[PDB]
Amino acid sequence: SRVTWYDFLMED
Amino acid sequence: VKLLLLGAGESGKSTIVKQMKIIHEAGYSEEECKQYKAVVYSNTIQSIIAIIRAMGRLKIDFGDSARADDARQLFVLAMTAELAGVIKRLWKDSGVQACFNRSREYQLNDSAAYYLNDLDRIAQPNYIPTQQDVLRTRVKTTGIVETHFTFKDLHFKMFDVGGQRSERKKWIHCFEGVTAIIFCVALSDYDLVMNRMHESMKLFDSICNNKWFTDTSIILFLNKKDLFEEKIKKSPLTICYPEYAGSNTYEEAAAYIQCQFEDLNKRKDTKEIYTHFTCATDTKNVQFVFDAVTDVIIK
Ligand SMILES: Nc1nc2c(ncn2[C@@H]2O[C@H](COP(=O)(O)OP(=O)(O)O)[C@@H](O)[C@H]2O)c(=O)[nH]1
Repeated sequence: SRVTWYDFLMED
Repeated sequence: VKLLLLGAGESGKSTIVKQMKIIHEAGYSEEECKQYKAVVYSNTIQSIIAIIRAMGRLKIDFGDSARADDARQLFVLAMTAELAGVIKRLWKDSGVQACFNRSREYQLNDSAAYYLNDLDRIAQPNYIPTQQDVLRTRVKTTGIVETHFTFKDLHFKMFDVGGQRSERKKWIHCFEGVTAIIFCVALSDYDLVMNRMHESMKLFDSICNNKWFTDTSIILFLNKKDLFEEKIKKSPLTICYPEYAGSNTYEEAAAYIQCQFEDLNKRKDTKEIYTHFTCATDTKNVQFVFDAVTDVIIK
């Protein structure tokens, strides 16, 4: 349920 | 002004924050610097240790067999005169220097040489860390860091974001109302044994092309230009970009790297990238560049 900011933006 | 500071670990984020404190907040008093003495010693110690351990793996001999005993004593002893003596002699050895010159093959603090070459000053019983010493220190920043300051009638809220994981909710409050984003890149990472420079490009890519930053100023800080200029003299850019056909001058190589990052922008006609070449530890350079960044925010 926690993620880096990169994967957060890379979300579709 | 809500400012976001992003970039891979060790690209220079916390150092810039320190510069903001120095330039717009009253700087580092002599007593504040005294608090960094332990970190300076710790950084110095781990640096020389990293170089010696590398000598073993890379199979590099000392220039003088006598150093073998100093190396042994180093590990046992870890700032006493005793330890300083062991470090000065090891740092001076040609074999150790041989390994140091091959740092691109293992993990070594950027400031390694800075401290080791200044050991005499650092080792003194009444040593007091200078601002440059503090700026040079390496301490991993875990968790978001914030700093406030007023400049040209603007109240800045600067957030230094590392690489920790978090709930989507916290990221939302983090990335909202962002006036500008400064992405830091460690130019000197180009030849480090995917490519560290390419990891960085991947990061920048997601920032630059994200729809929700369409009205956010994207600023690119091509940092560590000073370390880069020194490395480019002996380590070719091809190690990082194998297709590169230019010369190995600081100027061409730097322009190329800049071009590689700016090319990632899929809306060149709509979105502009504000690129700067920086030396995060050089407060005079960070001041000049930040002044320029502030003007672009005013405009
Ligand atoms: N020579 C040099 N060292 C730098 C520069 N920018 C940062 N550093 C050093 O490299 C490391 C990056 O650290 P900091 O800024 O601590 O961490 P970051 O926020 O994770 O990237 C620190 O040891 C800094 O003192 C630069 O432009 N030149």
